[PDB]
Amino acid sequence: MVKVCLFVADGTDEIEFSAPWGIFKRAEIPIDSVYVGENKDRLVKMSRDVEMYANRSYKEIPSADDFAKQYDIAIIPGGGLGAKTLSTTPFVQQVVKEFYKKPNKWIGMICAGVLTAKTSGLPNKQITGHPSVRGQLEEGGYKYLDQPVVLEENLITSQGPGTAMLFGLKLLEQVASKDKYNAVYKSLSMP
Amino acid sequence: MVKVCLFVADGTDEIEFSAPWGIFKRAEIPIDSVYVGENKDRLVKMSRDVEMYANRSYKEIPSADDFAKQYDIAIIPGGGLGAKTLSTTPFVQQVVKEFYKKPNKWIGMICAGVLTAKTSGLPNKQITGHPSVRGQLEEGGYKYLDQPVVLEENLITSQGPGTAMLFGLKLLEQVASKDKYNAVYKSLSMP
Repeated sequence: MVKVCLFVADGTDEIEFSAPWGIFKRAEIPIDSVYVGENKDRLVKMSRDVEMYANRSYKEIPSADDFAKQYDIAIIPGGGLGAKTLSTTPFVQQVVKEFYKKPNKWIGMICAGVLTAKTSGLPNKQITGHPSVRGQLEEGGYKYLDQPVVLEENLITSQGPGTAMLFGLKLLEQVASKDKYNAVYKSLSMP
Repeated sequence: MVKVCLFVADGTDEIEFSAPWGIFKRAEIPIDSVYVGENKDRLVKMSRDVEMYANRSYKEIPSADDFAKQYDIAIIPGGGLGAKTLSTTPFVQQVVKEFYKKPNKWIGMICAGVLTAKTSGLPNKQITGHPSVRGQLEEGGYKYLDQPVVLEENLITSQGPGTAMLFGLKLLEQVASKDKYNAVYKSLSMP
């Protein structure tokens, strides 16, 4: 059974957090929110001011190697300020570098969260992200695709709050059986 | 200054709460989360286990007339348990009945939250909701439309987590200038 880590920081976007969270919960696949921040109660101020608790602090996990024995999917959501913090945290970079190209691991990044590919020195060729980070990614030698969701190797990237459902679904698609994926998909009333 | 109330209860769906929340926040339109439930600290256990503080408890608002003095838009999200609670709370029904067909008031319901139209006795002819409540809506006499969003008078109804962004947008469209609406829309990277 696959387990998912949804990273979260102060300033993480509520929509981009909620889509993969709700999708993996519907799929009955374990998922933990893992806070990168200093609040000792794991209380998070989200990008648009929702105050919510995370399940864990990243300080509970000693290394990317230990992280990899705990989780199979690592998700880095966006929101301007949350993405800045996540993309500049050495631990998150180490996890991303460790997971990349592993046959039993997957990475998701959405909106400004995709800056983590660049900061982690990932060598994928093609990518998407929020149009506001397009310049930054093309400087990193990435070919930017203007579409909701991109997959290269085991890195799923996505554009923004409007694509967070498609992003969560693409991650689920990698680990769910056909019947589980189809059932979850059908339950969402996708447009 | 348009002022939005996003109702929330234990068991409210994370995705359907976060979409209108983030959209109105982007539009710089004031929005409060207003909790209906037993928790005296406004700590809400959401449908898929997120624990989040609401801004207010509905108990702070002495009547539906007083609510109408404070808010112009009332939003009722889904999730099975959350919608059961909200749809069966007379305060919520009273707000919905008061707002219906009133100039410059708006009501939004999504997924199982649409049961509030039936419990409030709203005389709109057409409606949508989650396929899971399709029969029950039909039983109250509504004509069900299989499309993401239905607008009738000043009632916006919508289907499910997959349509929560289209739902939040349709609400925003009624109250924002075309210029503001287009800017918010553009920022979301809608597919």
